[PDB]
Amino acid sequence: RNTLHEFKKSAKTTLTKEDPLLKIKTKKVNSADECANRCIRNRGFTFTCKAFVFDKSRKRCYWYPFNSMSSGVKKGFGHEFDLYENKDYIRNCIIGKGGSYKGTVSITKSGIKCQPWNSMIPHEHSFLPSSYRGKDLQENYCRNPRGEEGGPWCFTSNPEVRYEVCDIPQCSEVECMTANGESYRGPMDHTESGKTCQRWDQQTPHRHKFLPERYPDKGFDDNYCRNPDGKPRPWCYTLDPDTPWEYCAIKTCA
Repeated sequence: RNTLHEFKKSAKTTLTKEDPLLKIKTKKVNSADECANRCIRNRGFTFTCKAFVFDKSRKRCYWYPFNSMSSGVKKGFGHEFDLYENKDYIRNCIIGKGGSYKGTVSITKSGIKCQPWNSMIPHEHSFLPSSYRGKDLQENYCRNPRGEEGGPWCFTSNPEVRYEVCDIPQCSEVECMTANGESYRGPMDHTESGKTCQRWDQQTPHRHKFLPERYPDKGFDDNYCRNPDGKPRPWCYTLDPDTPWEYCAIKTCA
């Protein structure tokens, strides 16, 4: 299995609020991917895991309920640590239907302040968080708890408009490309047929010559679509063992 690709790596970094010790669940493991799975599946947690640090030497990983952007939390440094923040919480963009969007946009297309989900004012409604556990209906952030076609949306703070889609750019269009896209550096991580890009720093399921350390110019972070070798457009090794690689379909700057 695999979930490490769901995460945004920031090397030699770690996290800390400062609070009176505070519960920070920890456990020895073999790999970072092992931390990943536990994190996204939340098994044995009294809370939701947004990020986690892995200690490459001690081979321990620590699970956090917040991330580098959370309310008052300092970062740091550590030669032997790596921080892995879930992409669902930090991206400023959507893959397709936006079922997994957990960023912090709280404004509709037409620009209305969203109504908080813990509220029935102005609009009465069934989407209490209690019923949509793990869909993160917090504050008044746009969400898409049922994975429907409109993408993320929210109840509106205008009595007249009950709900409305939030205009969140698609990861394929936020940073746009140009020429053969050798300069593309945007955050798209899925291929044209919808397959999921394998992380450049990994050699599995596909072995490949592109070690990020040997290629400081190409932007081989995480699993983002890139074009190091001058194809007609950016591309990625996939997570399907049956397809070594595949083009990504990034929107051009028009």
